[PDB]
Amino acid sequence: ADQLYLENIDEFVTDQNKIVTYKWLSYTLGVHVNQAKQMLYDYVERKRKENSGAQLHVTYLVSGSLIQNGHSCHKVAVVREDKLEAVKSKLAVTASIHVYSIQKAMLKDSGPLFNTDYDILKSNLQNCSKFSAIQCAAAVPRA
Amino acid sequence: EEAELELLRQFDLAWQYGPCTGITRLQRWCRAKQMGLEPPPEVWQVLKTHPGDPRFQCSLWHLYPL
Amino acid sequence: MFSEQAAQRAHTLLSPPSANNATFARVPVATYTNSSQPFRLGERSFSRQYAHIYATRLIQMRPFLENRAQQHWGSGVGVKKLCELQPEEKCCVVGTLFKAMPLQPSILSKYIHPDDELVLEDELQRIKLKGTIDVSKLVTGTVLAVFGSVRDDGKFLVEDYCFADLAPQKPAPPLDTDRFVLLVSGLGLGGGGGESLLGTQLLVDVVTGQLGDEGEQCSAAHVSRVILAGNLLSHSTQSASVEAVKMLDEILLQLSASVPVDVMPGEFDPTNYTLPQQPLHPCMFPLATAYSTLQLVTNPYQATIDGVRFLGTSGQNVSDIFRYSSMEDHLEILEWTLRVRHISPTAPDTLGCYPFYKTDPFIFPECPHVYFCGNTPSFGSKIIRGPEDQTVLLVTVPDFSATQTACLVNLRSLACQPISFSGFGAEDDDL
Amino acid sequence: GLLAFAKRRNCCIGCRTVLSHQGAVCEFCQPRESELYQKEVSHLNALEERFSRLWTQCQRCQGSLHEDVICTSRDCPIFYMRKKVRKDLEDQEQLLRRFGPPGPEAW
Ligand code: SF4
Ligand SMILES: [Zn+2]
Repeated sequence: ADQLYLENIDEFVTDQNKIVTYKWLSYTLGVHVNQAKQMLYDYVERKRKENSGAQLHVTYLVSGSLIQNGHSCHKVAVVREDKLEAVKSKLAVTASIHVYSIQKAMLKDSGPLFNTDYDILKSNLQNCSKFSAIQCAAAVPRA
Repeated sequence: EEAELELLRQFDLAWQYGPCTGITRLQRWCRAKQMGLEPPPEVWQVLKTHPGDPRFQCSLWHLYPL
Repeated sequence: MFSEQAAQRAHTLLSPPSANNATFARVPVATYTNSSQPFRLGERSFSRQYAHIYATRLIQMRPFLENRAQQHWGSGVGVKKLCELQPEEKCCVVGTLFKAMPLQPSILSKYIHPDDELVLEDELQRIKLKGTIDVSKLVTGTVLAVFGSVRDDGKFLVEDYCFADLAPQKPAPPLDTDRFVLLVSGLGLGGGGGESLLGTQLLVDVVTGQLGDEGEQCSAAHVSRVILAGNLLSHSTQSASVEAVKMLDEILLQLSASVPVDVMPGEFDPTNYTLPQQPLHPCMFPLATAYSTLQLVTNPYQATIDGVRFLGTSGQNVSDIFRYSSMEDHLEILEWTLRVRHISPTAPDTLGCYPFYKTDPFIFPECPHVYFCGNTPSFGSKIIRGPEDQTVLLVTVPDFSATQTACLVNLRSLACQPISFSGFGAEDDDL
Repeated sequence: GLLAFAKRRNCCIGCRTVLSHQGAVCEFCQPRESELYQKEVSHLNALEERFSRLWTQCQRCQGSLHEDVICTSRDCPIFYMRKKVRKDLEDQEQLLRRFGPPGPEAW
């Protein structure tokens, strides 16, 4: 159960030296999207409670309301591991926190995090609403 | 005939029915009737007792490379 | 509105795995009606001349201006044709402007110049105009009524003048549960960055139901429609375009899976040039035409989405008025366009259109509840009132390639909120 | 004389092979059709832009915006350059109706 995905993540991350988003880890193991975020949080909590000095880097996502000049906007950001709490304190209302990615050796910008999702989409084209939380009804291939 | 060819030439230059040198004659007659400016019921009654003749059912300068 | 409701629950996602995770359903779109039939052109014969359009514009717009000058200057009326004027006598004239500007290019950045004349023109003759009138706020093609007298040098002295105004507006039924509508414009696929790529990915991931907690997934499930408005492929130089339609087909596939989508042609898009732009041909989209949730429309788009009626363009009239006038605020230019009862008054003189001959279709025959624009450089929204009971919400849609901002319109409270997307860049706060 | 007794043989837009039926593409060059539609609509687009710049220039050289143009001035380049774009557009509009319509029109 737990050792299954724990060993799968430990060979995907530290051995093949890859970059694991939640959508890649849900197209590999055939899992729901929210359960995949929970899986990644489980792995990072276990290996950060075990050792505290791993070769492990995280990136999160923060979403929520804001007011700049009167108006109420809705700001959504993919954030690094240092700057989380300041971004959390700038916001007014908080609406979504989960985990986005983990790494071995630190990147410089948000470059390859689009390459990964794009390439795993490229071969998997007959399903994108397969693991989606919203299942509409009138959209079935007809024409 | 020869009196019906001046009534149409008089309908074609009256400015209160429109600026018409690109279209047919009966299309301009029905365009004015829709807006109902005042089309007269005689420039209709010669475009019905004829077939598709190009010297009744055409604007004055439907030659003329303008 | 939206982000208020998105926090209305409990948060589950910083937790170890569970037995179940919640799912939802897309809200039904149980009423829709396209009523943009005067812009869909089936016959398309050229070989006319542009004089049939001005004549029917004047003939249709004349009784509105007579009926407004009566109740705006008193029923002791002095409305008169331009030839029957006597020297130095008080009268009202209804005509068409023509602005005589040099620096406008002929066949062989603003273009307003410190000297340029206005000329009031009717079907038979013209007259010059001076007095108390704005020289640089007005553009060629507006039809208006005016008050004054013929002076001695043949010119005309103007005291005050009035425009046509808003058309009637029937009221809409109120709604039970709030449904939202998302508006995007100008993705710019073909060039324009890599932060735009992650921005487009995060936008489609939010609306399809892949991102965020049960708050975001409950709130994005209520978004009923998606409208993409023009300028889908921003082009760097024509003489590239073949590889971009593949990626646009993939994106429209990933959106046609969950939501209904409406796609409109823009300034650069593979269609014609004249103003009632016809829909895109389906032979450039192999993948996305599998589903019956994708729809392709034209330039001026009308619709009746859940009782609320929409009308919009991809921002070709507003920038054309911006070229040959002095107004800067795009929301103001949109409202001014509403005030003279014409979607695009500068056509045809500096913005090309088809040569119609039966009826000019850019005159408003009714008043829309929402009226949006296209590729404007910044967000803006406003509410305006009519003389009668007429209220209109005005939105300017931003451009996604620079700002990365879209708009949510509520269909029960009738308000508009911006949404912005920003991944982290090459940012290091220790330098 | 002989020019009236035409047959008007259709031709493939890709490789110029005369054939029976009205479809635009050839059976060997059928796949590459989205690129062949992409090509030539950027030509119709540039003919549309040339029609409008010319036929409204006569309205400003004439004086009036509400009445017909009558000027067959043989020393003006404007005359007979405004005559050929009508036929270019007439021809290029009919070549794209080889392809079907992009939607219905009677709804
Ligand atoms: S054809 Fe040439 S000379 Fe004649 S009105 Fe047109 S622009 Fe002027
Ligand atoms: Zn061929």
